[PDB]
Amino acid sequence: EVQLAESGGGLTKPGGSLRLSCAASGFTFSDFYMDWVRQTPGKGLEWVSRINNDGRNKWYADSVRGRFTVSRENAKNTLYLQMDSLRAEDTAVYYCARDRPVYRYWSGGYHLDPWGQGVVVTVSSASTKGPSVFPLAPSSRSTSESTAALGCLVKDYFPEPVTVSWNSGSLTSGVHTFPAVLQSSGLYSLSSVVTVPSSSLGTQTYVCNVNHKPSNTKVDKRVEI
Amino acid sequence: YVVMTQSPLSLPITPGQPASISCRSSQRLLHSDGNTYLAWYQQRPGQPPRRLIYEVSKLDSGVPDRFSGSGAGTDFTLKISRVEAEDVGVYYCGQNTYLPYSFGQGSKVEIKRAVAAPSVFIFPPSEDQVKSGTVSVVCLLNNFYPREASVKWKVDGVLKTGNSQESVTEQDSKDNTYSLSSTLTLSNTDYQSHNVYACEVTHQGLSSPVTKSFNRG
Repeated sequence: EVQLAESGGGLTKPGGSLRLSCAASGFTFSDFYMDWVRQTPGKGLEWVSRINNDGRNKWYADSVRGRFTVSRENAKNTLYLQMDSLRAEDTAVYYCARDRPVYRYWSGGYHLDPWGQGVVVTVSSASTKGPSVFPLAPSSRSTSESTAALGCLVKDYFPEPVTVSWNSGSLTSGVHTFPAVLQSSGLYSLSSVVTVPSSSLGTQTYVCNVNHKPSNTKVDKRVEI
Repeated sequence: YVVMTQSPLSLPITPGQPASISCRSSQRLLHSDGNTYLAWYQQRPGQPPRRLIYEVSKLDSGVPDRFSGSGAGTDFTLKISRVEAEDVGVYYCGQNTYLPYSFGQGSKVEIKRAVAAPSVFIFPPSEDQVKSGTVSVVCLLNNFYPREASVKWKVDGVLKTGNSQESVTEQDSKDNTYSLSSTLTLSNTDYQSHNVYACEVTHQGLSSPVTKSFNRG
């Protein structure tokens, strides 16, 4: 029930501005310090900012001070990160996390727990581009091989991320969604596959649901033989 | 800045065995208030870090009892009593005694299981793709162990280099296997140039190479 729900990711040009949101529920938000933490494949986890429970006191990492500002609206249970003068190097997944609790007569320990789900911030002069989705279909061949594979190729999009589900998240067993690969064109591609019994092709329908929030696109592709 | 260093960045592990991860800080982590604010987190692909241990040895609510933490000063260790399938992932230590908060580089746990040969599948391009610019042929290697695997593309019986890319999942949490995709991307005209497309797979679990193929059309 303790939840942190992040929003506001996406693509911006270098020098631009973006505003992240972190909506809290399941606890008294005004009782806790909060933090922002970011993550890249290169530098790992990097703490970004901290704010105390009433929003009076704020702290920043050296790398973002003077460009990012943290704030909160306790009446709306919402934490914010205002990112100005964005740099190529600010590209990362951004998380919010709950920190120190404050009591009537003292304050508790320091924490990062729980964390929000994460939003991707990409800083780039390249333009958004939605994905081309193509079915990955078997053929009528492997009758006596009992399991069949099928999937969706999610091709030539930018930026990250796309999320792929199958049959609206009802089909999860055997699903493998691969990490995206950056192409020489500067666009991304990935596949999502799943294995099902051969006693299903023509018996039931399989649709991959591709969400690409940055371009504002949701694609559904039924995969057939 | 307090630097946090972990070891060993990778750990192969037999199920049911115990495992230990170390974390060293460049500065004592005792806080003015008497606590030592060193935490341990577990991260799975596509998810935020999940805290397991806080204040060196306190277990978070709902954390399996086989996780434990120890240490003091500048030396700390996470321990698993008996590793289970779901313990694969990347583990981080972090400190909250000093700003800026800082984290170790991460230690990836991999769980050795019984060798499993890949199920191989080849997917001919959907008719849709041809009338784009490029055409993508996908070869799938499903649910194998260990991770090392070799994929060769053959076009009309001739090896093809330089137009394929691989992508690999992380070790699965439930069955502890990997999967891999190899995608061959050709121009529209080139894909027309040839008739037969095959991917040949080599793996320790395969007594001979496995080849999957299709005829264009």
